[PDB]
Amino acid sequence: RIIYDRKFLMECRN
Amino acid sequence: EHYIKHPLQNRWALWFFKNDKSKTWQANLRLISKFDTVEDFWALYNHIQLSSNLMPGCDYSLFKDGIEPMWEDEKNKRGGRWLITLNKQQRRSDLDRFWLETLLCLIGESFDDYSDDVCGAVVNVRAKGDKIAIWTTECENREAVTHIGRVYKERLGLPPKIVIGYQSHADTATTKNRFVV
Ligand SMILES: Nc1nc2c(c(=O)[nH]1)[n+](Cc1ccccc1)cn2[C@@H]1O[C@H](COP(=O)(O)O)[C@@H](O)[C@H]1O
Repeated sequence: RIIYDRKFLMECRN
Repeated sequence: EHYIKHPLQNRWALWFFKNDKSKTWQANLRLISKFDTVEDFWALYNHIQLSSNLMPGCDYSLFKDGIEPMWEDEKNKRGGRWLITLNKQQRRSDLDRFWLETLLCLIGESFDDYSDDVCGAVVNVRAKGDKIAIWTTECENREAVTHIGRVYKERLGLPPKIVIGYQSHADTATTKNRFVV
């Protein structure tokens, strides 16, 4: 299962 | 890892709804774009209007590819939604925040084994009061629906005072809460 933290996804925004 | 995009568990499809009373509800639903990586999600989100900036009567819907954002879908017609009801002051403080948070819960697969019970989510921009909702596949799955609501409410950071309802689409298409959290 592929799961991402909120923190990882926000760090990707730019 | 230097060059490969970060894949999501699912391909997701973003839809836009604009009310045109001369058309069937369904024909007002238009596909924006699909994406299956973290990077591609941000490329899409970063170039589109914030919900608080849409005309009243518009929706955004993010659903798993193959599941239409309508209660007629095989995967929706037995289900229901966890519903967040906003007043007009929360459009300012909460709407855009709450919605981004909802997408991150979908794409990042935030509900353990019950993320498979998630179909998608919709934001309704309305003059009378905005709404955000997560749709799940089976209103009967007490543990699935119940787990999703608990984690969703935590994720939105809503206080014990706020109580949110889950309504089956069967009830809606005819609204009482099967569950609250
Ligand atoms: N056939 C069909 N019609 C839908 C649908 C839908 O999935 N299928 N929806 C979306 C919907 C799906 C689940 C729960 C509430 C609303 C709204 N509508 C129509 O929009 C009206 C306003 O719904 P709203 O989208 O503003 O919540 C509703 O009474 C229906 O006539």
